[PDB]
Parts: sequence; C-alpha cells; structure tokens
Amino acid sequence: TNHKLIEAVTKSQLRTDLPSFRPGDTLRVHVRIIEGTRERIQVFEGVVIKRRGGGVSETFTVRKISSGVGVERTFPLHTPKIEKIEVKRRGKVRRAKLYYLRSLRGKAARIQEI
Amino acid sequence: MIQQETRLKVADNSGAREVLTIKVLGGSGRKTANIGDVIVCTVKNATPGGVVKKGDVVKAVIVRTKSGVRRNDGSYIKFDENACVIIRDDKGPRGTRIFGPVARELREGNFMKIVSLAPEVL
Amino acid sequence: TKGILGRKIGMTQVFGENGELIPVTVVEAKENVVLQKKTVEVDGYNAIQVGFEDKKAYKKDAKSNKYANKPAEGHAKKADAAPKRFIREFRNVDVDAYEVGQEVSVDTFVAGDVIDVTGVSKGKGFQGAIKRHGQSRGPMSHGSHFHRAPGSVGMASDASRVFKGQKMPGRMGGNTVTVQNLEVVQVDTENKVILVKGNVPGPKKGLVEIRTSIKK
Amino acid sequence: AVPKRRTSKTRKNKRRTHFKISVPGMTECPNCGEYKLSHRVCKNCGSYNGEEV
Amino acid sequence: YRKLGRTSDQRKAMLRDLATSLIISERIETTEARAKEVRSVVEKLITLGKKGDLASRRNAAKTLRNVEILNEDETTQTALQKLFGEIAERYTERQGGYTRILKQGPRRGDGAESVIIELV
RNA sequence: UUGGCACCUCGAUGUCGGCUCAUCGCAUCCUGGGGCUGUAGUCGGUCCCAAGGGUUGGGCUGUUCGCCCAUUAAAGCGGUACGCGAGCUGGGUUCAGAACGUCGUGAGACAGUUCGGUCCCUAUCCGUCGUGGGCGUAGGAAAUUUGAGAGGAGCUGUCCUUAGUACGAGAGGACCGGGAUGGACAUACCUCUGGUGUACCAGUUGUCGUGCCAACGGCAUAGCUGGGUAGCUAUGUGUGGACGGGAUAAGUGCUGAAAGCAUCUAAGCAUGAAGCCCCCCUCAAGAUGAGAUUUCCCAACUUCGGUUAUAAGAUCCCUCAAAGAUGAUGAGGUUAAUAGGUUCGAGGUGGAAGCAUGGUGACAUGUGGAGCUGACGAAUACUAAUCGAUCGAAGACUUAAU
Ligand SMILES: [Mg+2]
Ligand SMILES: [Mg+2]
Ligand SMILES: [Mg+2]
Ligand SMILES: [Mg+2]
Ligand SMILES: [Mg+2]
Ligand SMILES: [Mg+2]
Ligand SMILES: [Mg+2]
Ligand SMILES: [Mg+2]
Ligand SMILES: [Mg+2]
Ligand SMILES: [Mg+2]
Ligand SMILES: [Mg+2]
Ligand SMILES: [Mg+2]
Ligand SMILES: [Mg+2]
Ligand SMILES: [Mg+2]
Ligand SMILES: [Mg+2]
Ligand SMILES: [Zn+2]
Repeated sequence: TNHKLIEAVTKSQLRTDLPSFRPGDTLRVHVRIIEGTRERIQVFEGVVIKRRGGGVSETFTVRKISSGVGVERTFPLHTPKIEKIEVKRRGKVRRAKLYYLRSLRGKAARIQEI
Repeated sequence: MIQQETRLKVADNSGAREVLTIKVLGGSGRKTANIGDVIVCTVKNATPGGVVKKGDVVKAVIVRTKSGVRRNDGSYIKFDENACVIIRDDKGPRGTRIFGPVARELREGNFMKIVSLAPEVL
Repeated sequence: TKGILGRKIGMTQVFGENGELIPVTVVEAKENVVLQKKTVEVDGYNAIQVGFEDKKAYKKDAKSNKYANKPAEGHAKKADAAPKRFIREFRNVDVDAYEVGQEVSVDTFVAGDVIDVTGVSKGKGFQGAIKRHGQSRGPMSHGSHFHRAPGSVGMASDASRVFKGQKMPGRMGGNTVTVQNLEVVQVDTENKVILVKGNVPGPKKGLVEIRTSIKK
Repeated sequence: AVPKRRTSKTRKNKRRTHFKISVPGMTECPNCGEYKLSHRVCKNCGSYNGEEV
Repeated sequence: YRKLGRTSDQRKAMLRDLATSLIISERIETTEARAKEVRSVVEKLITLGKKGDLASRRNAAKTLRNVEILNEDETTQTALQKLFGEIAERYTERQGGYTRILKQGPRRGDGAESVIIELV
C-alpha cells in the first residue's frame, strides 16, 4: 500500500459514489459552479484520456471539442466539486494515456465503442 | 505561458488574425502572461477590410492558453491554442463577436463583455 | 506557545470546506515526553527539554544508536521515561505549564494554529554554482568555453584577493531551515499525526520541530 | 599554473603527515590460530564461521 | 542497483553470464559488487524454477544462457533444465536465500575484493 | 574626460565591446523623512537628510555611446588595471592574402574602406568555497545547550474603502487611516500540473540466432515508437520580507537664559526616516576569555611521585541510506528487520503464455483489470551483518570560604 498513516488520515476524503470507468470512456461530469452565492451545475462531456495517481491524490482528464477548439479538464477524482459522473459510452482503446488524440481532429479522432 | 515574441490567434472579428506579443504588462521584469492578462502586441496578419490593421500596435487580453490554468479546487483547464482578444482601454473588445471557448478567469478579470459574447465559458 | 517533535511521513492532500485542494505534510508525533525542565535559576534560561520516539533499553554489548547508553538511560530515567531518539529544547513555551515526565500529545495543537516548522533540509552533496547558488550559465554555443563555471571571483590588483562570501561550489543542503506561518490543517489523536498546510524541510522520516509561530 | 617557489623539505613532510597506510583489519582465526581479515575466509585453513570453505 | 562500470547492455550481458555460470558450477569466484548484484538475479531465477510452469520456464529462458551441462552419466542437460529440475527440487522448502557470499580478500592484480558466491 | 610629464614595467604589466560574477562611493534614479514654493487640490519646482533594498525587455550598430519600440516605482552617476581573457567570447582594432578610392615614377602607403584570417597553461603559495584528522579546553565519557561574535534578509505596483468627501467656479480630486490582490526576488518541497526516468510495461522494422512452429534473445542511438515508479526537478506547490521597540539624521517644537525683549539650546524636556541597534532566519565556546545544565564510569598494583589494563564510552571490521568525492553524518550488526531474497501491496503498463472458439487469411474474442513490474509501504531470519580485536579515567598547584 501507500504509507499506512497517509492512508488513515486521507481515508475519509475518498468518495464511494463514483462509477467505474477507463480511459476512452465518454463521461458527463456534472461540476458545481459556485460563482458568488448562486450554485449551478455545468456538464462537461468528453472522452477520458488520462487517469493517474492513487488515493485522495488520483486525478483524471476529459477532452472535448468546443467551437473547434480542444479543451481538457483535469479533476481530482475525489473532489467534492463534482456532483456526479455519468458514463455515457465505453470506448475501445489500446493504452492508458490517449495523448495521440490531442493531434487528431474530426473522424480521425473518433473512439470506437465497446 | 505567453512571453515576448509569442504569437497568438485573435478570437474575435476585430480584423486582426494573428498577433505577436511585444510586452507582458503588470510589472518590471514580468516574463510570462496567462489567461486574463493583458499584453501589448503587433498585428502580423489581418483580414482585408477589418478595423484593426496589419502592423497596428494594440492591447489584447489572453483568453485561451495551451498551458491552461489551475483552479483553487485542484482542477485544471487547458486549450489546444493560444488566443487573445483585442481590447479598448475600458477592457471592452474592439470587435463585436468572440469565437471559441473562453476560461472563466476572465470574469474575475472583469472582462464581462468578452465573457458575454463568448460562445462558451469554461 | 506550544511545541512538539515528529517525523516527516510524506505529503498528501485534503479537500477543504469549499472544496479547495490543500496540500499537506503528515507529521507523526507520538511518544513526546518532557525529559528535563530548564530554569533561569539552574541553567540561566527557561526551556522544556522534550524527548521524542522511544528507543530500546540499555544492553551490555550495544553496537548501534538503537539502544540507549548508560548516560542517556540515566537522563531519561530521571524523568521516569523510556530513552528517546531525539531530544530538543523549546524556549518558546511556558515552563510552569509543564511537569517533567509529562506527555506532550498532538492534541496540544488545534486546527487553525499558525506554526513554524524547523527541519534539516535534504542533502545534495557537492554542488556547483548554478545549482547551489542559482547562477546563470554561460552561452551553450557561439564558441563559448563557459557553461557552468562560477564566473569572476574578484577584480585585479585592487584587491588582489577573493572576498569572503564569494559563492563557489561545495556541499549543498543539510541545513537547519525554518518555514514560518504554516498552518495546522488537522490533528488526528488516534494516529498521533498532525496535518500541516504546505511542505516542510527534510527527507521522509526526518525529524521536524513544530512550534507556535513566533510572528503574530 | 606552476609552482612559484620550490617546496621545502619541511613543507613536503608536513603535507605527508597523513600520507600513510593502516594495519589491516585482522584477528586470530579461532580454528587454526593464524591471523585473518575479519569477515573474510581464513586462507590458512579455509575456515569461516566454524566451517570449511 | 550497481552499474558495475559497464553500460546498460554490457551489464545485462555480464549478469546473465554470471547467473548461468553460478547455475552450472554452484559456486563461483568473482568480485564483491558483481556477486552482490548477481545474487538477486540468480535467486529470481530460482523462484521461476520453483514455480515450474511453462510461463515461468520461458521467463527464465529470457535470462539464462544457452549452455550444455555434461552430467556424470555422459548425459547432457541445459542450464534451464538443471534450474527447473534439480535446483528447484533442492530449494522446494526454502523461502528465499538460495545464495551466500564468502569474502576472500583483495586479489593481487588490482586489489579487488575477491569473493565466492555459492548456492544454498 | 581631452591632455601635460616620462617616475614602475619593453629577459612582455594582453588591448575595445560583450558574457559570468560582483564589490565599493554618494555628487540619490525609485521608494522613506523634511524645509521653501510664484505649494488651492491632483500634479510639480528647488534644496536638506538618507546608500536598506530595488533600479526592464527588444530594433540598429563590433560597438561604448546614441536614437528608436514597448514597458517600469525607477529605468541613477561614478571607482575597483576605462573591475573581471591562468573565468568565457573575439564582432572592432595594428601580421601575413585580396580589392576599391586616394597618394606615390616605383617598391608601397592611408586613425580611408572592403572580404578572409591559430585566444596555450595538469594551481606550488596566499586568497576563497566546502570537508576531515590532531592537540587543547586539569579525570574519562553521552546528550541538551548560552550566545561573545559573524552572516542572511531588507524592494515595490495596482485596486477597494475612507470619498466623489477635503480642496476647487469647473475640470478634476487628496492627506491620514483601514482592507484585498500582484510583479521581481529568496527559500523549502514533490501532494498537484509537467520534465527526466539506459535493470518498468507495451507496439513495431531489418537482420542474425535459440533445430522447426509458437515463444524468446543479440545488434541496429536505449533500433525506433507510445506510456511511465522512485529519485532528481520548475515552468509546479507552500512560505518569507509581518508586527513592533530603543537611539538618531534632516527637521519640528516645549521650557529657557546669555542679551529685562527675542530665541528649538547654553543647562533641561519632547518628537522625528526604507537608514543605525534590535526584533525575524542561519552559523557560532579554537569565544585559548576554550562557557552552562543533565546523566554515566570510579580499582588494584605501586620505585607509594607513579603505573596498569579496564570502566562508562567509542571505534576497527561488516549490512546499509534519509548521508556522501573520500573522510564525515545517520540506520543496523543475531538479545538483529540493516540490506538481499521471499510473500503481500501501492504506483506503472494495459490484456502474457497456453489453450479454446470464430474467420481462407491477416486477425478477433474468451479464459482474465490478465501477465509483468527498479528505486515506494508492510511482513518474514531464508542469505549476509560471524568469530574477534583496538582505543579509552583514577582526576596538578595556591589562596579564600566552608
Ligand atoms: Mg543567458
Ligand atoms: Mg562545450
Ligand atoms: Mg544496444
Ligand atoms: Mg621576467
Ligand atoms: Mg548625502
Ligand atoms: Mg590594464
Ligand atoms: Mg577593464
Ligand atoms: Mg586575469
Ligand atoms: Mg576578427
Ligand atoms: Mg598613379
Ligand atoms: Mg512532482
Ligand atoms: Mg510521487
Ligand atoms: Mg552475431
Ligand atoms: Mg517464427
Ligand atoms: Mg555487428
Ligand atoms: Zn584459520
């Protein structure tokens, strides 16, 4: 494991309501925007290109095309700022990090569905 | 991470298409600018007929960067490109339309009209 | 004003009340005991001597520092305690609030306390001026034969010497460093750990001293 | 760079103060009684730690 | 891990050679640092042999050299066959620690600390 | 600075500019404190104190200068062999080639120009940065320490509020005070974002092997390519220059005579700077003035001066890393988890081999988040830290008090 004390003190930060997913899956991440006192949910939909780290430190990245511009959002997997995650589609990929998508656009960048 | 000589797409219909960074404003020896910072730049490429002309020295607010930005909650946003918007002295855009997504940090920057015109604010 | 000794376990992160990501250092601070009490009358200044991390008892043919020698055992048994691995004085505390033999639990600190943390920074061995002193390189091309050298070390006939304080290659790190105005993020009394905001000097397993911050 | 002045006998011998070798780290072999290097097989009898090597 | 004064490819080659030779001869004289590196390699090979399955055998084949061992009965076997036969059977009940190193003292030519590393 | 002189150097004192690294002065560019103002306010002008810190990137030119672009609180002026070539460069300039203009009959020449054109040195001493040993510090030791001294640090923008208030016809627009947030710099550190990651995983080409298939190995930059643990890291993450005290400078005064008045000054009492001494950080008793506290050891023999091996303790040697050039430091040495192995994990990779199934086949699917896995976490004496040896006290004298 990681160091026992680190795990003990960070255990209560971990969320248990997160669906399983892998790089290549398309996710809808409902993110809490808390601008001022009003709070709203903004959905970011894209392909998981990266998951890294462990424990409370684990992060993941989702890539989207917005108005023709690629946008990548990286979240701490256990951040309380995420209302929920929906796995919209399971992709068929051959590697953990899909960095090769950053250089692809259009039909070249499509991920096969499982 | 924008520094002198960095080139940027212009994300508006002001007439300028590509600018070169002349200066990062906001202090002596300041080397790099990121989303929400203002730069002095020169118009290297422009659309025929626009308000902003090639060779103009103008000011622009950075709205997208490949480096991206980190947020207090430990999340990040990164873009495929470096884009800026040419601005007037009152932070309003020289153009009338904004193209492509912009980062929310512009709101804290008080670039409210750019934020409003942007097709998406992330 | 409070003080304690622990071991650097490592870094991790916690989510704050608004979801802000707080990097933290985990300090395990078990087995702190007041070994000696110094006073103006006897020693000329007030301080509590604290011993941290029990070690093993004296044995005849001890070959390492794991086993207390007889001087150390006598010193600790005077306080009634088991011999300790690290012993440090705190002058910043009020001696009248402590008894020799007393336990110093992590609970002495509370979340929100602003603290100074002192440690020995990581060693780097022999290092050059660029790394050790952050100097600029010479050109890497254009005919240069000056890349990582330290540059001119003096002037000429005046002064026909190099001044003390000239920055030169040498051993780097292993220095006492105090980082001021860190914050106690969390105290876990079951595990005897303190979560301090930010990073602190030293390697993992390294001794760290936590005191109430001197500035206020 | 070259020596500006030759080195006196005194200065040379002072410098050589620490230039020397030590007696090897040796003890008597409990088996054969001949000296051996500590933590090494004894070459006289080939024994180590009460056994032949 | 030690570099042993060799490049990555050379070090890999030498450690395979040493491991094979120790499997063959069951005890070899070499320098101290080489022995302290090769002990791990050889004992991991022992672990593979004790596992005994085909995948283990092929993993071992990746490391061992192709050497023929002439047995006392005029019969021959490869080093890999010896490893997965007699050595593994020998160490079936031992959990690690299949080698020991015996310091011998510096050698004449260069003062290197000669040692013996042997199985068991 | 341009010069005058010709006193050191012609058995050689390298010459411009730049780079690297600074260091000092103050005649101060900014910031701090003041007086006067033809100082309404906001701005300014001039002078006084003040050297703590700060004092930018580009275009042209060998350039220094200088002009220009864009910034900044500001873009200071000087010295240090016009600081620094046994630290770097070598664009200019004064070797040999060649050419133009010019002069000269010519050979050639020109503080005219043009293109090209060899920058050596293993550090002896002092000096400086680190790092060990000896002896001293009136017994021998283990820790914790005081701080005489010394070093570090010392910079600043903008916005909000006070307040659209004071001031001003208006335009404009404050002091003082209270908050927030930056630039540059410094320092620690790897949770995060990234880099590297040559004994991690995977894909793939050519060719040569392991007899063949299948599966593997060598070489081709680590063959190449996609990822990547620890460690080391910045561009990443934290933190700092905060708040104050004492004495002052220029000043501002109070009381006050000499000199019935006046007067900040003679006596006396206040106040007053980013500056001084502290406060903050680090080193520090070889501080030979060698300091302090706690604890440990404490006998025999003696030519009775003294000696002795031993004690406490520390080492040799050995397993090591958080430490490291080597020493040193630190974790350990069987009454043991120090390392290796082994077992279980984390993180990484991403679906092993074999077999089965579906395809003519390339391949695909299942078995199966599979197989593998350096450095990171835990457990376990299986291997090795064996057996041993060495060093290391018995406490001088005088006086006073007890
Ligand atoms: Mg440079
Ligand atoms: Mg070179
Ligand atoms: Mg190779
Ligand atoms: Mg001469
Ligand atoms: Mg002055
Ligand atoms: Mg000169
Ligand atoms: Mg000069
Ligand atoms: Mg010189
Ligand atoms: Mg030249
Ligand atoms: Mg003529
Ligand atoms: Mg990191
Ligand atoms: Mg990590
Ligand atoms: Mg061949
Ligand atoms: Mg084949
Ligand atoms: Mg070949
Ligand atoms: Zn023997």
